[PDB]
Amino acid sequence: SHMEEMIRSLQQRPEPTPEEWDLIHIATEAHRSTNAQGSHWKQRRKFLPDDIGQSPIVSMPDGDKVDLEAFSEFTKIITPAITRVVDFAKKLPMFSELPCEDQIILLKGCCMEIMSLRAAVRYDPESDTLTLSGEMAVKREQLKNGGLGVVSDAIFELGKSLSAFNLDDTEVALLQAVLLMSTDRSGLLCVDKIEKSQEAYLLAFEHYVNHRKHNIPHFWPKLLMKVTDLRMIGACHASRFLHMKVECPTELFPPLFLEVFED
Ligand SMILES: N[C@@H](Cc1cc(I)c(Oc2ccc(O)c(I)c2)c(I)c1)C(=O)O
Ligand SMILES: N[C@@H](Cc1cc(I)c(Oc2ccc(O)c(I)c2)c(I)c1)C(=O)O
Repeated sequence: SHMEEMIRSLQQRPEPTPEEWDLIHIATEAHRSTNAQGSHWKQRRKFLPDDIGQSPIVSMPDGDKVDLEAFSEFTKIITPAITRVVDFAKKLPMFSELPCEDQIILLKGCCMEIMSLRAAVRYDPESDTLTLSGEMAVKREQLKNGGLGVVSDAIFELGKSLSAFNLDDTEVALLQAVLLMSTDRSGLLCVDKIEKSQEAYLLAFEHYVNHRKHNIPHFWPKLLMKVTDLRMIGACHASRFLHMKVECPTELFPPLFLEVFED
């Protein structure tokens, strides 16, 4: 119609449908309500003491040793972080309608990818830090030494690169939904349904990116490459986590940390 054309005049690319907007809204709010500190993180966060995370002392196969005190500081806050990822997922109808067993497999599969993304989007260029759970600002050396090794470097590089993308809450939430609804896991019951849901999220996300009209070119494929980086981060972490368990006693690992990162 005449009105439709007028308002779509500076549009070419497909916008989200009404159905996709509903999808977008629900996921955005699911993320906002489960993202620690929300909009206030920069003010409310405290730096991890400079004297912590400078003392790698426990051996690892790749030679990047672990600072036990720093590892402990990190693991002490990881349970509420994992919990919020579970909280986010439960708020998406296409996730909550899956069998309980599939939900668990999907959460285990994407948990590090999502937490890494949530750290990365809170990279602060001025202090050169990530913020963990909206409350703990950490330097590259600290996060490296406290257990992550080269995974820290990868997350910092992702965070630095994401600054220019200027992602909003919706884009972060849709990335999380896409990571969550991956069928690259063993033992799933409802593979076709999960794939259909990821396809629905991907198309809604592509259309939202169109709606946003970012100033950087090739935004959509660029964002997809970032998903691939997040996958590599998740994989490197899973491998390193196996080594952590070989080296250190169970008592240093919070129960949920152990459960979610099971091989
Ligand atoms: N910042 C995120 C939560 C988040 C919390 C923590 I502790 C993180 O560090 C990790 C992760 C895995 C590990 O094995 C180790 I050792 C340290 C990261 I990366 C992210 C959020 O806002 O939800
Ligand atoms: N179900 C799929 C959906 C999906 C499919 C494709 I093709 C993607 O682009 C890729 C993938 C791997 C690469 O090496 C490169 I370069 C680009 C992405 I990002 C996601 C998934 O969850 O990955």
